[PDB]
Amino acid sequence: EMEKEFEQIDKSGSWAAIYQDIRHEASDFPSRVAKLPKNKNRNRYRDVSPFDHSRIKLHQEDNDYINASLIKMEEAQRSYILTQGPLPNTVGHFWEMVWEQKSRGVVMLNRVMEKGSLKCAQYWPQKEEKEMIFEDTNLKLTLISEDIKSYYTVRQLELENLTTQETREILHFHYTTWPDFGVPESPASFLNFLFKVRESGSLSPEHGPVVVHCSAGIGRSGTFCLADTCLLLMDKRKDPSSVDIKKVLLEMRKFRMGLIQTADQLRFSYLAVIEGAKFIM
Repeated sequence: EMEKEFEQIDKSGSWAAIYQDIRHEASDFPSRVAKLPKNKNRNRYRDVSPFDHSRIKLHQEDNDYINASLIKMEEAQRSYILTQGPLPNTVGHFWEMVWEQKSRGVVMLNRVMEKGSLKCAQYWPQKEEKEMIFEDTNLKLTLISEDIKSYYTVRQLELENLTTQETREILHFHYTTWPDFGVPESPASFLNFLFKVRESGSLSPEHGPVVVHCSAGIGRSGTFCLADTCLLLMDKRKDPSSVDIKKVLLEMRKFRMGLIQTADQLRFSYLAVIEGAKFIM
C-alpha cells in the first residue's frame, strides 16, 4: 500500500532516487514533426516535444502541428490532451484544437505571469463585452460568466465557428494558487479543484478529451492527470491497493515526455492520491 511506501520514501528521504528511476525507465519515442524548422515558433520550449505517435493533429491542410499530446488511459477509460500554454502566435491553433477534439473543459494550472515572466498568452476574454476573434482559424470566443473563488476561477465561454455559425459552451477551470516555487503545502484545494472539474462533466466520455495545460504541459499538468487516473482506478478495481502510482506515471509517459518535472511534484502526487482515497473509501 502506497501510504506505507510514502512513509518509507519520506523517512528514508529517497524521493530524488525514486524520481531518477522513473526518469531512467521512461519511454523515448521519435518527435520528428516537432523538430521540423517550420514548427520552431510553435514550441514554447525546445526540449518539450510531443511524440509523433500521440501528437494531436490540427485539421488545417497547411501545417497540422500543435504542441499537444493525447494521453489514453485504457483501463480507467479516461483521455486527456496535455498541451503547452499557448504562444501569441498559437492562440488560434489552441482554440481550433478545442473545437476539432469536441472538448468541453480547459484546465489551466498556471498564472499568465509567474517569476516576473510570461508563462502563457492571455487566450480568453477578460470582459463580457470584449470578445476575441481568431482570424487565422475563423473562431470567435466570448466570456459568458466568471466565478472567482479563493483558490480557482471557473469561466463559462462561448466558442463560435464563424464558418458554420455553430456554438459550444466551454468551461475554463483556472487553478490560480499554485505557488511560483515548489508545490502546495496541502493537497486539499487541488483535490477540491479536481472534484469540481469532475462534477462539471468535462472528464466524461460523452465529450472529447479535456485540455490540460500549465507552461510546458508536463509538470503541474502531469500531477492533475496522474491524481485523477489513480483515484479512478481505485474506484474500479477489486483491490484498491493494487494501484501503483509509479506504474501509472510510466504508462502516461508513453504518451508525453517528462510528466512530473521534480521529486517534489512526485511526492505531492502521492499525497494527493493518498488524501483523495479517504474521500473515495
